[PDB]
Amino acid sequence: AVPGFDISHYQPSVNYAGAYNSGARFVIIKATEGTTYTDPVFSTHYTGATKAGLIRGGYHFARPASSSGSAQADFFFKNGGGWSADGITLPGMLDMEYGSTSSCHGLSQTAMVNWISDFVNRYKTLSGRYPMIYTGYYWWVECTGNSNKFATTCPLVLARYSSSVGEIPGGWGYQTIWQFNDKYAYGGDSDSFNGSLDRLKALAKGT
Repeated sequence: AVPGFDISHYQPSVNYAGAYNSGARFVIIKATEGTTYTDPVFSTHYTGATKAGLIRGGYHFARPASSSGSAQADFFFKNGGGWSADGITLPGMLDMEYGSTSSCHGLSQTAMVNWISDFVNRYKTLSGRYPMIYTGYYWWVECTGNSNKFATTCPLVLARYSSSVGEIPGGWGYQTIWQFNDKYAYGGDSDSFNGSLDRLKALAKGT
């Protein structure tokens, strides 16, 4: 496994080099939310991560009631979700979260799958590759009907704050990344990539 973490403007200051020296090899950084919000610390975190030798990518906090998935993929891509095969860039991550007022943001399971499809496919044409999908197990089960539509295309980032990853939703074989606590020492959440640093480098390169 390879250690990493994820951060946002909730961590205004991060010791990127200390994280690397402690064993972190990647970081996932909030870029955008909905149609209108850019995380003000994105560029600070992305620059610091780069110079410290962390592999890094951005994430988009989905707000499916606010706009189409296509519109949010365009916004993400333009504001930190870009990807190239430079060797140090993760595919962008689509962050599916419980809603402000209801778990599934007022969408039916089929509407939610359609909304994610539009995000995922728009991101693919813009970047060249499918995004990662972040979810918890019960969120995916209730909000998508435990959809398997993305299981062969989008790497799974599975959140479960336990000693074990637990059941894998959606017909994915396995999670690519496990978010296993919300208490990373340098700030933000703790992540673990499933496999070795060479396998992680291959994920970033898109080989």
